[PDB]
Amino acid sequence: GRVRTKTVKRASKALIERYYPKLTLDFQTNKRLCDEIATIQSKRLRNKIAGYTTHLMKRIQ
Amino acid sequence: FTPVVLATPIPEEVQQAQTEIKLFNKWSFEEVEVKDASLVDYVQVRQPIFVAHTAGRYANKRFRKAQCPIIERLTNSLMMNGRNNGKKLKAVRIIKHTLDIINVLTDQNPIQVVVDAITNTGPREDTTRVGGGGAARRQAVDVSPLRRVNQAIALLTIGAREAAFRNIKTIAETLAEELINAAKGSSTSYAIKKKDELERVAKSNR
Amino acid sequence: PGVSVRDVAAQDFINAYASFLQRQGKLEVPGYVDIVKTSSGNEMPPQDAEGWFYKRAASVARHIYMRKQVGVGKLNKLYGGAKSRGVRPYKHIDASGSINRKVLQALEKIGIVEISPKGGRRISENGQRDLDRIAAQTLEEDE
Amino acid sequence: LISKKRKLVADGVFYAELNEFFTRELAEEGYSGVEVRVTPTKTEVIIRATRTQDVL
Amino acid sequence: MPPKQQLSKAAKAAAALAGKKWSKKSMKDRAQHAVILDQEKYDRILKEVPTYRYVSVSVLVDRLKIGGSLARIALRHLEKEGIIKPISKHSKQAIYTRATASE
Amino acid sequence: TPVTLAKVIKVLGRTGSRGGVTQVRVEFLEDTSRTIVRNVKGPVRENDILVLMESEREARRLR
Amino acid sequence: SLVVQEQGSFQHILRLLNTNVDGNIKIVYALTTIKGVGRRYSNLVCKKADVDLHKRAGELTQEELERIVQIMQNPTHYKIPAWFLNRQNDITDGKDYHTLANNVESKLRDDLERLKKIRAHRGIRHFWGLRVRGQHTKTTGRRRA
Amino acid sequence: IKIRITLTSTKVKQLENVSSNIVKNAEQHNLVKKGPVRLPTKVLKISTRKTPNGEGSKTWETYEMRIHKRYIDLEAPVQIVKRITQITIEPGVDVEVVVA
Amino acid sequence: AVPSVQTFGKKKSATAVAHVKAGKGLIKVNGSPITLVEPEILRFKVYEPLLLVGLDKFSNIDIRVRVTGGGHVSQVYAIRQAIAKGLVAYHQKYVDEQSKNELKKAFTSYDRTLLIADSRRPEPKKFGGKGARSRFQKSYR
RNA sequence: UUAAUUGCGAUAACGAACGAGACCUUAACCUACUAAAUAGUGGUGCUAGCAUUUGCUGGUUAUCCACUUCUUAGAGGGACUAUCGGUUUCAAGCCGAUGGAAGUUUGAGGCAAUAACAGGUCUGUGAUGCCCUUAGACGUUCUGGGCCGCACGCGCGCUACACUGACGGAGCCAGCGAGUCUAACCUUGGCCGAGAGGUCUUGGUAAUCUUGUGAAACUCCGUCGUGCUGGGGAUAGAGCAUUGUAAUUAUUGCUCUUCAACGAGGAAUUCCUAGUAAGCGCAAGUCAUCAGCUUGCGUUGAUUACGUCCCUGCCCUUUGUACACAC
Repeated sequence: GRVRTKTVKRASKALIERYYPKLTLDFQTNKRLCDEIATIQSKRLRNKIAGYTTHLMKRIQ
Repeated sequence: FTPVVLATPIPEEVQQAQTEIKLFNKWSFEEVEVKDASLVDYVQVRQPIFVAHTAGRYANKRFRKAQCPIIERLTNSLMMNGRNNGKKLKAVRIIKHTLDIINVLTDQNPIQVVVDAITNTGPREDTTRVGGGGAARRQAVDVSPLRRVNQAIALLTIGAREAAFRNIKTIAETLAEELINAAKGSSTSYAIKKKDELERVAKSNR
Repeated sequence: PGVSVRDVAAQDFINAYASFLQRQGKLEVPGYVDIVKTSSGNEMPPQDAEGWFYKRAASVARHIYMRKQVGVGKLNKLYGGAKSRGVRPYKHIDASGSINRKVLQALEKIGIVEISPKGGRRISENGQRDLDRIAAQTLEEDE
Repeated sequence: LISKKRKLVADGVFYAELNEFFTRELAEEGYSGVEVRVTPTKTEVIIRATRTQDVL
Repeated sequence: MPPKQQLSKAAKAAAALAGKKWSKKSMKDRAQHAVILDQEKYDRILKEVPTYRYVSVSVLVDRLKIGGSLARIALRHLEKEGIIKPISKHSKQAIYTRATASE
Repeated sequence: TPVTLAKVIKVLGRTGSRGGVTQVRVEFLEDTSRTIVRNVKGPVRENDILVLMESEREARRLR
Repeated sequence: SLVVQEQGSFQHILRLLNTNVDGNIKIVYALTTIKGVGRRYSNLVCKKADVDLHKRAGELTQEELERIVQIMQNPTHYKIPAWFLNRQNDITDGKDYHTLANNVESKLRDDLERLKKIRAHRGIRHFWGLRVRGQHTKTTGRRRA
Repeated sequence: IKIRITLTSTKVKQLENVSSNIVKNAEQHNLVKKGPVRLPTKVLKISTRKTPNGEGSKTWETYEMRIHKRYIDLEAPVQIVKRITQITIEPGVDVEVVVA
Repeated sequence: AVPSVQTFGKKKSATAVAHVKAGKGLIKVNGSPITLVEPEILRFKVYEPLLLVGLDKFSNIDIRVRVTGGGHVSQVYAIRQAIAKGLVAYHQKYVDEQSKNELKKAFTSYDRTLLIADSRRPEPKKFGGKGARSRFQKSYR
């Protein structure tokens, strides 16, 4: 399956609860924003968090 | 018509095939129909292809094999019995010779004859295995039409190859004869006999 | 157009050459090439016999032109087949060097091939001239 | 001259030999690590121990 | 793990002393095939083979009962005479048909 | 043999101990608006037409 | 156009070298039934004596039959290489021999008896009727007696 | 006076460090040169079994040496062989200087 | 200084370099004419680019392709992909787009891998079996 | 719901930790940055032939100019299931179409938690407690045998039981890798030899020379023919060399000669979902010499499943136990 891991879930909710004015509905720009702010060791990990935040933005809009 | 012979000499049959549809260069892909609509959507006649050897990923999905060309399906099915693994060039050469037989005898489109035989020797009713629980009892179950195509092509391939086994007659000629008999409805074809036997088994264990 | 062996069909070239030197009869046959096996992996001696040496010479004369320089070892490696070592499986075995060496000396004497630096041998001026000349007739034969 | 792969293998064997023999010898001193830095002219081998007064 | 029941010396000898099948041989008897092209096998070949719509080595050996080797020179002779027209040419299979009055 | 071509609209599920038989609810275009439950051996998707030899042969869950 | 019809020249059975060889096969491969002569030697003899390699065995004439016969009888005086004999450097005589259909079995029995008489290990193994050339009989060989 | 410096080691990061430092040092002044040429990675394989004895599954591993080679060419008067000879060597890294 | 385009062609392990450039319609592969590629059966497979869209595009340019690697069928698929991509490269570099888009659409309609490299690649094998997935025969008792 | 104690959820629970996950390597994509004579590509010279034309096939570093598309990484980008139609306490998630190099966590590996096995090992360890011995010793070394021995029974594999074939010609393309300086390795070219091979020489400590390992399975021409035959050379006799101080119980190779069982294999049983199985070959491992084995790589490349617990098993919950070394 494609179930999100609890770590990326916690990271995504922490991003959502803090950076709503920063977060947008376009995947690439908020992925770059996560690149700047969130200090993530691996590109795949940070990309997964960015995708989860985009999905959360779409859901909670 | 384009008689262009630009730079390198190129045989005229190349432009002849380029003019109209792929045509196999000999066998018009058009003017080929299908039997009763239950067998449609699994034996395509609307996708002309030049050569019966491709490298598509027909097994990636459940129904990607249905989009595989029927003549390509015959080429693939002929490739079995162990040591005859690979050599798809030899396989398609044998199928080309078979199409030559099909044109030579009872002149008709080879692809149309292949489709007619595939529809003719299609098992329309087959039994299934059922847990004994004291006595081995079977049950009568309908079959999918893609499943029917699979049984038909397998029956032709194995029956023709077994007839050609340990015989002077070649595999291409033997399989073309079996195909012609199946299309004509004669009971001498191995596929027809096996389909009738399965039909009788399924009707008996109703 | 140019009409070269690269533009010449391989089997048509081989048959045209096998006719041509068989007709002219100037190849230096060593005289012992009638019963050899040409490979330890082979099972039968030559069948054509008369045209066997000329077929071999035509093949090689094609090969030096296709490549830059080819040695007797490379020719043996390419000619050698898979030996049926009894119940043991097949393996690649080099062909016979003596017959091939006699063939290269035959083209050396005739004038098709000469010596070349950096090992191997390279087609001669006259050899290339005849290689491109025969292409003409073997093309208008089928044209 | 030894090939590059064999020279690197020999250098690794050198390091393993030095590590094993120091683990055997510098026991009471608690030998912790070795560095086998090589410079063509002079090879330097640095040692770490918790009681370097006993090494010296 | 229960111990393995070791057989006695005599029992092992008797078991190994015993240590014989056959073949069904369901194939039919060999078909006598002619190896020399005689006058009677010549005239029938010249007469009747125009009748066949499909001509091949397999058909010829199956019906006229001559050797497969002689079959090939027979087809070559017919091709030189023009009584049959080829369709596909290959080393392992040759495809010939009667010379019809059309085409 | 009186045939009946019938196109499926809903696969019920996979039945049988070995899971080689699939249940389906199928009707026929000729004189439609009446449907029966049939069992298919091969892979069957929606809008698939099958040739039934039988008409009054309402099936049952396999075992 | 190569079609030929002889009224009769074919012999059903030939008697080369005390063997019952039938016809209907190529003359190149007809000398395979004679014990001590195989396919390669038969082809070599055919191409040396120019006996029309592509020709059947039965309709063979007596002149070329006699030629084949004496080239079985001796290969040496006809400049054949010494590499093609089954008795190279014969122990008894020293001249290379090619013992034939009526001779291969006699010579095999002869040197087998010599090995048996000299009480050799190979001879005693052959007398015992068992593997003689470094063969593991633990799992090989069951249907012998 | 054609001076070639061949650099060999397992540590790719250390090799890149040394190559960049050498490139900067040779870029100093003019000392025309060609930069880093990338040779194919020479992976050396050793296949071993896990179990010392015959008991256990037929497990196998392939231990890998990953060595890297990067050589730089330099061509200049006798100044360069004295202003580049200075050794920037770090642990695990091997250099070889060859003239002519 | 004549304008020209170059491209690659791969099927599983064969790389075919292309030199598609303006000419009088030169078509030869490996320096040998297109009539000699190898299959005498799949000979039409390399021809399909010549026939699907038409020889007028090939008239104004020429293709010189050198293929290396793989074997036989992989070879011919490699030259097929290489010549298709070289022609499309000259199409989007020095040719009007109204023909290029239709040509690409027809190519994709016939078969996707004309301009797309095949994604099927060999994979490492594992212990305990000759093949990647097929293991050795294991018997109990 | 997920392959997952994976998450949404509810809830005497909260915060948590190991594992899975996460992470790393490899396989593909980059006309994007760096380029590289130990890789090349296109042009400029000499330049062979054909064409005669302007062109084609080529070769040739101290004959030069431009470039990295192809050959190789270094740092990076990219796929996160992205868009759409849905299904969905309509939350997770799931189903199809699109673009797409890449859409079952992209494929495959590496690592892989607690607890246990009286599972294997003192014949890997100068790691070993106890027991046995220590001078005609169970230590070391020397010579010859032995591990191969033969009534038979079993398990991994190879060869075939032929025409989709066998044999002879030709076209004939790859990858993993390996290689000697005082040891003697890959070997190139010439010559002498059917071949096995031998001699004189060539290059290489390695993208530079073996090597483009011109491999086989293949493809195209011929012969054979449904005959245990030209499939099989198993068993065997003779001779020729290599490796080895020492080839006898033939190390091995080479040539001839004998051409046995096998005509599709019952009781039963093994592996497998796509570069998969299967067919074929190559490199390495042991190596003075000896692959029918193993470890990896490459080539041709099917069909059938898109489901289940009926057989063999596995996880969670409930129930029963007179089980505890636990049927």
